[PDB]
Amino acid sequence: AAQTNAPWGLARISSTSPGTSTYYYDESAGQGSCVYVIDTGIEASHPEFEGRAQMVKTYYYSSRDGNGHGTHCAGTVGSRTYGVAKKTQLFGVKVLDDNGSGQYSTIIAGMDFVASDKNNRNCPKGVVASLSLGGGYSSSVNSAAARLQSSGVMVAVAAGNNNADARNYSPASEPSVCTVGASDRYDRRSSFSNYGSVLDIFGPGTSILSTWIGGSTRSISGTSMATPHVAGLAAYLMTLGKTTAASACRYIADTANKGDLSNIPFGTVNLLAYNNYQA
Repeated sequence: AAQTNAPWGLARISSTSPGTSTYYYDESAGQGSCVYVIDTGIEASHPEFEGRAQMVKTYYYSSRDGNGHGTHCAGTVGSRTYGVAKKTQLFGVKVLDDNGSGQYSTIIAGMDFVASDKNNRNCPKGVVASLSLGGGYSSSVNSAAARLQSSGVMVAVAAGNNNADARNYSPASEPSVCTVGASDRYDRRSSFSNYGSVLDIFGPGTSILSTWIGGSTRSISGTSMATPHVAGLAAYLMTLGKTTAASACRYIADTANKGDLSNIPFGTVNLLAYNNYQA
C-alpha cells in the first residue's frame, strides 16, 4: 500500500533517500501485533486510533492522557494517518503523570506489568513495547527493561535528548533493548539526540507529526518520537514474519539504511530504520 502526503518520518522509513512524502508499506500493517505504549497514557477515543487503542494500566488517579506525550507516541506507532503499523493494537500504560514525570519505581512497575499483561492478550504476531521516556542511569531501570525484553517483548527505548552519550541514561543504556536515536528530515542527527555505542538504530525524531490529546495533532521533536517509529516498524516486521521480538532490533539494524545520516559521532551506529518494502 501507499500513504500519500505522509508525515516525513513515515515516508523516510519506507525510502532509501530523504525528502519524499509517500509512505510505502505492506497492507498487513502490523495486524495481529500489539504495542504497549509506556508513557503518559493514550487518548484511546482519538479517531486516528480507530478503536485499536486502549488503556490497560495507570499508576495515577486517572488513566486519561492529560499530557499528550503518550497519545502522540501511540499515534506514531499505529495511528491511521501518522502510524507506522496502521493495524496494530495499542495498549496504554500510564507510568508518567500529566506533567510527563514519573518515579523510577513507577516506571519499573509499568515494565513488569507489560511482561505479564501480554499473556492475557491475543497478539499472535508478537508484542512490542515503546518507551518514550528516560532519566539518569539506573541499574534497576535498566534491569526492568531487560526483563521486559527477555519475557518476549520487543523493547524500544529513547536514547534521550541530552546531546550526550546515552550510556549515562536509563533505560537507554540497557544493552539488550533497542535504544533509538533521533534524526531530522535532512538525515542529520537531531540536535538534541543522544548517541554512543549503546545506540542500536536511528528513527525520525525531529518535528514529528502525530496525534495529540483533545482529538488534535501536533509536531514534536525528541528521541521520544523516534522510538515509536522503530516500535511500529518492529510490529510491522513481526506481522510479516520477517523477524521475532528477540531479533527485531538486530533485524531492523541489519536491514537499515546504512551511512545516510550526518553528524553521527564516531562509535555511534549510522543506521536509519527502513522497512525495505517492495511493491
